[PDB]
Amino acid sequence: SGYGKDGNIGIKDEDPFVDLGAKDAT
Amino acid sequence: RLDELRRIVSQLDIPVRQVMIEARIVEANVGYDKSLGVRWGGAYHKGNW
Repeated sequence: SGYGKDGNIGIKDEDPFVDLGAKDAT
Repeated sequence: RLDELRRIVSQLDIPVRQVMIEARIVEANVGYDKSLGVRWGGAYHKGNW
């Protein structure tokens, strides 16, 4: 996982066009 | 003594002095605010800033 704008795609692999869009809104 | 007092009395018999004071307040405020939000969102390739 990143930190400055934390990201760890496995955790939300537990959860692409919709999830990443919002996740990556930043 | 009576005459001296009379002369001073003449000096004293003076009207209270009024003055009209006009102090004016001038306030001018000029304001410019600009904010720009620049937005690129595509979810097909998951690219969105």
